[PDB]
Amino acid sequence: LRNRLTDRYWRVQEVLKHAQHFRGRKNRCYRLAVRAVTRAFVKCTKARRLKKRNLRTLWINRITAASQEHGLKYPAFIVNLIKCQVELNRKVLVDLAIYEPKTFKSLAALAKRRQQEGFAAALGDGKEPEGIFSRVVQYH
Amino acid sequence: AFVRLTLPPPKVVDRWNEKRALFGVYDNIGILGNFEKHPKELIKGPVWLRGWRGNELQRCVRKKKFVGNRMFIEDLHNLNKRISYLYKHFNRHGKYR
Amino acid sequence: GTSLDLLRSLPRVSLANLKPSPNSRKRERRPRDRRRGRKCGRGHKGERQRGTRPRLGF
Amino acid sequence: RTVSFQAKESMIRRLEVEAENHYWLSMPYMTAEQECGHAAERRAQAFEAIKAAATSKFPKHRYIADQLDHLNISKKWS
Amino acid sequence: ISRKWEKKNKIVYPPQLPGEPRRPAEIYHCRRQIKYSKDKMWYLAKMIRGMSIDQALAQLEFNDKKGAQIIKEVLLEAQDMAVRDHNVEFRSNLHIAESTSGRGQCLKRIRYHGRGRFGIMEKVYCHYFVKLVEGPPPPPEVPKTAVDHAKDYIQQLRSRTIIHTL
Amino acid sequence: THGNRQMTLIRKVEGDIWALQKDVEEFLSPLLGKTPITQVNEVTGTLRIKGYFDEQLKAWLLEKGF
Amino acid sequence: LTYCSTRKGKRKTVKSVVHRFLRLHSGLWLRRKAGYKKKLWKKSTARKKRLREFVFCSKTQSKLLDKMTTSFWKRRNWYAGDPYQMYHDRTNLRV
RNA sequence: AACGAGCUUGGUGAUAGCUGGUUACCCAAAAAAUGAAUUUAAGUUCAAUUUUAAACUUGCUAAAAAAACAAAAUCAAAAA
RNA sequence: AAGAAAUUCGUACAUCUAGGAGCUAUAGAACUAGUACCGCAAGGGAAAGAUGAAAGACUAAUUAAAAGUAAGAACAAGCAAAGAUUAAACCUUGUACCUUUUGCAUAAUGAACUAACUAGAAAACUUCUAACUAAAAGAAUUACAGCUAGAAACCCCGAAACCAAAC
Ligand SMILES: [Mg+2]
Ligand SMILES: [Mg+2]
Ligand SMILES: [Mg+2]
Ligand SMILES: [Mg+2]
Ligand SMILES: [Mg+2]
Ligand SMILES: [Mg+2]
Ligand SMILES: [Mg+2]
Ligand SMILES: [Mg+2]
Ligand SMILES: [Mg+2]
Ligand SMILES: [Mg+2]
Ligand SMILES: [Mg+2]
Ligand SMILES: [Mg+2]
Ligand SMILES: [Mg+2]
Ligand SMILES: [Mg+2]
Ligand SMILES: [Mg+2]
Ligand SMILES: [Mg+2]
Repeated sequence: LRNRLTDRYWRVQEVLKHAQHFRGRKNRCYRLAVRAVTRAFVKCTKARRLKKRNLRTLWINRITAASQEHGLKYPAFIVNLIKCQVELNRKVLVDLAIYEPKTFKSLAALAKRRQQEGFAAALGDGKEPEGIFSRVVQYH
Repeated sequence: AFVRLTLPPPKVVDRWNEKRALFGVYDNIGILGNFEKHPKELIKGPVWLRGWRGNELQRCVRKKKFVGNRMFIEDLHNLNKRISYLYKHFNRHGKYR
Repeated sequence: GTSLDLLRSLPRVSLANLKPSPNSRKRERRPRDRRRGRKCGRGHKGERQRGTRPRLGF
Repeated sequence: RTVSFQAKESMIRRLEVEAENHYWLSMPYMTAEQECGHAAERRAQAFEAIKAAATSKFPKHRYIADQLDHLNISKKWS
Repeated sequence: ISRKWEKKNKIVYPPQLPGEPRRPAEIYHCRRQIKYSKDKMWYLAKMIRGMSIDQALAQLEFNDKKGAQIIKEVLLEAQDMAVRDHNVEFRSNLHIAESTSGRGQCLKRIRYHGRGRFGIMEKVYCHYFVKLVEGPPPPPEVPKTAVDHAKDYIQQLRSRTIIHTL
Repeated sequence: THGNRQMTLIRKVEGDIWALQKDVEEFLSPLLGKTPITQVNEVTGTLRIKGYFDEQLKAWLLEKGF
Repeated sequence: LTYCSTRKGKRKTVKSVVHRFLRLHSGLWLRRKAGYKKKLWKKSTARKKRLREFVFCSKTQSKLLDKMTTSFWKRRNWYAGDPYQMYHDRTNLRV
């Protein structure tokens, strides 16, 4: 036995420290703990991407609740704000509804009015003056 | 795994004992001595591998030539069996032909 | 020349400072790791993996 | 099967784009003969660069400085 | 083998100051090699947990198991040393804080079967541990009342926060 | 080397090896039509050139009188 | 073949190669044509002429024949009056 | 206690084109598994593929007419 | 596959009664022993020990340290975890591992768990690094830039059989 590995104690502890919060023999038996830890790491990596998608669904759900209190569907509210050159994202809109109820109501009226202007422009045909809020500022 | 619960006793090495101090002296006996002696003649070891090197099969066959006739019965039986095993490995087995 | 002047500045040459010429030694590879382990470069089960392919010229 | 409404529309939109692709490819600025030779000089120069790189391989210089700098590993405060 | 239960009796604290509650006494005792299974001894050790010395000795005297007699003798020696060596005033003023069983060193033998076969037999042994603490047994458990259950429920509702937002 | 790479070597150089490189490039450049590819080894004091130019270099060195 | 012999520990030459081929010092090998003495009566005059020639070997055959012979068969030989004196070298070869 | 041929030691690390196994990390590239011979088809050798290094110069897509075919595979000018 | 001789060379450490980039209780001898035990016989053939200067000082200590248990049974829902969360469980996402198969498995082999042990080895040719160079090598060899030296390589376990001599 000329040369023998003298570090096996610390190589074992690297795996087992990640398994202390498991239940069963998975938290103390190396041949079992090693299989469980790698499955956990794979799940951890795939859940970094899925987290971002989940939060967007939460934002859209809460926005629909806030708009419907004022009689608006989600597609109408979001689309018309864009046509008014408002570039607030969904994450910040949720903050206003929860924490700034009066400001959110003001935005609700603005989106509704722009929708009405579009309806009038559609039904009326020919050359007619454009809506007050339907004027687009230009950049160069 | 289980590890020592105490430190082993210290090892103290004298780097200036006679063997260490004079290592290498007379390695140039030939060039500085008019070539009366070759440096290989300064080597101490088994009779059959002084100033010579080879693979395991070559070492086994060389040992038999030098001291084969002065060996014990059982030692010689094992040496002969080792030769035949090495012969079949080196001449019939391996990745490369 | 100028090279010998450099020695004067540098620390003493000793048995703790030796170095070989660069690229004079290659690395020898053992079959322990995943790249060079497992099947160890011999392929799938057969005569050649086991080590008993016929002789040269056959 | 029954083809869904989405699938029918999405295909139509892609058809319309390809129709315009056909139109813009029908009005060549230069005829075939006028094209001949108009870019010969640039093309020839390009290969010369490629050939030069291919035939430029050679070992690298070696310096006394690299070898002697190893001795600084034993520098100290005296 | 480890023998730490024995040494627990030799701890010495510094003298208590006048303005401090009187520290109760503690006694540790065990019997080491016993020809009895530890699984069986567990049921006996479990029963006397939390009881006073007199109530424990009363229940043991009318149990039919072989382990009951061995536990009783260990209890009697613990009581004797408590008064004699650990400055306990009244014999009756004691209760069982801890009692448990442990595995001992065992022996391997052969058990015969019917076709020249055999099996491995174990002759099993066990330990017994106790700790005696001076004072009346601590009061028992009282289940949660209906009012107590509700108060927890409102506390849970009050702890809520708005999740994943500013 | 490799059975197809031809080279010429000047070996026992003392002093400034880099000065010799500049002279060789000037001397050989008009013949080739391009600057020759060279390697300088400072440790061994040798100069290596791509292609066979032994005869010209031998005559060139004699003129300088080494 | 024998990579390591018992008595000397060396490689051995395959003597059936030495009896059939000739090696030129550059690395080429020469041979005859199989059947050049068999049933000549049934062979055309052009066929028989092709058989009489000495022929070279391919790259893969040359590689195999080199492994099966030792270095002694690859040295320089200075035979007075050699009839192969002019074929031991190559000229004007870019390769 | 196990005889279509006893048991033990040695020859013996018998032989096995068949079954199972073959222990640190990182970077890079990569297959088809078509043709030929073989007591050969559970295996091997050669071509073909892939690959590392080196020398130096044209390649890939496209490709008019004019052929050869019979009434889309060859072939590859000039250009891009 | 096997394989000479003729003919050349060599007094060698030479008290080195000495040495180790050899092993340290699953290693090194099978060995504390050819004993205990097994077989009618030839024959096969193990396991393990640990205080201190003093026990004519009561046998010493040291270690959250393996699996296994105890202290302390359990609480709708699911490869047992991950994103999370004020909050252990509730909500969402997710068809155990190795080998082998057609790059596919809810197919089929193998694994009760812990500790130790347990499997790629050679220099003909090539490439890289140096010495000297029409010559290189410390005798015998190679040479139309060669020659000398260094570094770089090719596994483990498993039959039914056959032969010799004992019992
Ligand atoms: Mg998305
Ligand atoms: Mg190796
Ligand atoms: Mg049992
Ligand atoms: Mg085998
Ligand atoms: Mg095919
Ligand atoms: Mg046949
Ligand atoms: Mg086969
Ligand atoms: Mg062309
Ligand atoms: Mg002789
Ligand atoms: Mg032993
Ligand atoms: Mg033993
Ligand atoms: Mg434990
Ligand atoms: Mg669940
Ligand atoms: Mg089956
Ligand atoms: Mg199983
Ligand atoms: Mg292990």
